[PDB]
Amino acid sequence: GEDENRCVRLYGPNFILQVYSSQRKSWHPVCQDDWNENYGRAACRDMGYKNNFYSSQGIVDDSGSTSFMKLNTSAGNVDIYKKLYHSDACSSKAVVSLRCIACGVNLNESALPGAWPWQVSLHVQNVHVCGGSIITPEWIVTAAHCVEKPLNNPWHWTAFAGILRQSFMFYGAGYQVEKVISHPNYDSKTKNNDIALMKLQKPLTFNDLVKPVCLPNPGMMLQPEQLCWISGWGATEEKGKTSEVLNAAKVLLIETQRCNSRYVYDNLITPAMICAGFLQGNVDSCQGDSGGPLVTSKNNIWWLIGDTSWGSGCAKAYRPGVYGNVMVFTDWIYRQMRADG
Amino acid sequence: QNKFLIFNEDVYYFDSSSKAVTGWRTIDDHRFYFEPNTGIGANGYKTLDGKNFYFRNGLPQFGVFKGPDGFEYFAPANTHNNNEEGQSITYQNKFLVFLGNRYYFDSSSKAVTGWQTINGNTYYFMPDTAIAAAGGFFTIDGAIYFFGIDGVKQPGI
Repeated sequence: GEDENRCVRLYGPNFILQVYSSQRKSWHPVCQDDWNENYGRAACRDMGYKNNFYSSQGIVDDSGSTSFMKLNTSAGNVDIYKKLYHSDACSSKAVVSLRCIACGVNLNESALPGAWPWQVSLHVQNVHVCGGSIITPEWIVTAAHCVEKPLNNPWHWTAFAGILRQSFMFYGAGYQVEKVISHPNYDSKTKNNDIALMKLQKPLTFNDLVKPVCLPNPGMMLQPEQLCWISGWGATEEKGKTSEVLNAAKVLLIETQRCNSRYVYDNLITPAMICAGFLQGNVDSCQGDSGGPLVTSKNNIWWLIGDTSWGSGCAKAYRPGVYGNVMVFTDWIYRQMRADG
Repeated sequence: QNKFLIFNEDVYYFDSSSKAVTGWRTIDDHRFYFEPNTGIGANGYKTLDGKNFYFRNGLPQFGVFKGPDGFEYFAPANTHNNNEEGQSITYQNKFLVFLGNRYYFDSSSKAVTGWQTINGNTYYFMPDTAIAAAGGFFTIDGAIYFFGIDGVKQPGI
């Protein structure tokens, strides 16, 4: 009962802790009574975050559902999720909110230092090949086509964080990647499920210039056309190369029913893919921004939407770019972090 | 002693004798090549002792890069017949996929360009990169052509 009756999930933009109820086949929140920091740490560790704990507090219930996995005290030194049991309603009038890692905060054309602390550059043979996105001190998200077949040893890659100038990414100064994990479903032709995990050999030290980017929690309600941003080293000019500077471009999401139209991609886009162009063109991703982060701001937190997959003109819009859906893979990401622990 | 040197975009390396090194040298389990005449880091296609590479700042690169005869699959070490790291290798009549780039090589181990037909599938390869167009409408020869992300063309009449 470890692939069901022991699964916890944070929910919503407010980080509402939940526990699965096999008896009723549902996700339920947890009442705040009897709860302390220790059970918050246990719920974080179970979720693959290991020792990362940020804050837990009670928040007035807003989802509206009337049911709770109430905790026990006299059960003994047993599994934490051996205790959580159902109840009609607690008297504390508060549900638990649990943040396992501080993320999604940045300092307030080219991008200034500390504006995208979660951006990294990946160096195969001293040359910028793919970007990335920090999610924890020792895990970076990128694409599967970056690390496929010929290039798949962790000994080929190296990461640079907090440095803005490609000229300033010296040899022997990056972070060595100690493992490369590609999604098993990844299909080299359709590039479906194009996401890879690249575990660094040493943890990243977080400061004003280096910081994580939060993962998409379930139930985010992305509006039809958000206002995202795209970052990475590329070339705004076509027929270009890896830009000397890190840039950033406002991009607008595109509905999958429009991006799969026959003027755009005629069903090329699968459920695990996301489009984000910009009307009037003049802005999109580009080479060297493949494997880079697409992020948005909702409820005061920078969220990770996806990572770059492919395009057909790259600032020649009416053929916009495509990114993988981080939300869909988040459970596999959690599993991979959990097993490695 | 025992560190690199960047000077006006030139790259050098000095050994324990404070003398710039030339030729093959294994630094941190990587091989660089420096010009015998000037000692600068190597750059561009450079045939050496029957083994062809494509250097950038003295470090052989992986992938497809144009040479005197055309493009070649410069591949990692021990990819084919105990080839050195980045050495050009024989790659005939089969596709190459690399960082999402789909190359096709002919019988001579050179990447084809322009229109091609392989196993009944019509392709196009950018002349300046040999990268096979793929994944959306492309403007080629002043027309419109749609290629699936495998790179295969879509007729569309």
